[PDB]
Amino acid sequence: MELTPDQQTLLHFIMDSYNKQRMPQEITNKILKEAFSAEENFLILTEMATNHVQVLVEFTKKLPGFQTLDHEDQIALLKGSAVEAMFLRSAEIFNKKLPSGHSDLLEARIRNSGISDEYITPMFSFYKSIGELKMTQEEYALLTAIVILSPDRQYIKDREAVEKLQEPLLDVLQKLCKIHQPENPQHFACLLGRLTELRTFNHHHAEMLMSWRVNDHKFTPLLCEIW
Amino acid sequence: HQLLRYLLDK
Ligand SMILES: CC(=O)Nc1cccc(N(C(=O)c2ccc(Cl)cc2)[C@H](C(=O)NC2CCCCC2)C2CCCCC2)c1
Repeated sequence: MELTPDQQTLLHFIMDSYNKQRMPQEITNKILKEAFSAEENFLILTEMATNHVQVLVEFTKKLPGFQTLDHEDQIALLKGSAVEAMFLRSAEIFNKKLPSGHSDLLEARIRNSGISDEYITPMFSFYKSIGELKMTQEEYALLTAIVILSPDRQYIKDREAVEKLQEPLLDVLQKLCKIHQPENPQHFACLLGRLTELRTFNHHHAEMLMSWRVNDHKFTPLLCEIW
Repeated sequence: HQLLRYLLDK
């Protein structure tokens, strides 16, 4: 069995925009050079958060049919998925894109940025669970697209339009699971398990931001005003 | 919404 020419086309358009994504060198150099203070470590994570927002929007814009949606629903989808997409991209950066030494330094910085263990521990737990799945680039790109095109996010006026965009991505991901892992019929179910685990980070994240409202060091108006 | 609107409409 194989993907139909239309499914190959759809996957190609998703792979192309996903492969364009790159963590800039200036952020990488900072992980290596900057002071190990809570303020400097937090400033590095602020740079990573702002980079993710820019990368997420450029990726989403190139998703087949995204620009055909009503403008307000495009905003609602980006707002509702930004946090879940951050954890997915972060998992990939930590487990595949960053060299062993650089990731160990990034983890050191995260664990010393002034953020409570309550908001650090589930994050590293998720990275380990994702890494266990030995996910391909195709699976990372499709999951990211499925998370963004979730028709159940708040403040979407035309959910059916979004359903029509997400359903063919789920068919493609299941077909890729049946093609590349035929001896493991539960591989698709393992990928859906990551979707449900990602949703729990929204309440953890919102709780984390709400607690910074009486803090002068951690309060970042650019990201806080939206999320 | 201003930042997202700008990045989306660029
Ligand atoms: C539970 C949780 O979110 N933990 C937890 C721990 C450490 C850093 C973070 N953050 C990261 O960006 C981040 C950075 C690097 C990695 Cl490898 C993982 C995550 C914060 C964040 O949530 N950014 C969101 C991005 C998408 C739009 C809504 C804001 C960020 C907020 C602004 C000030 C600095 C920190 C988050």
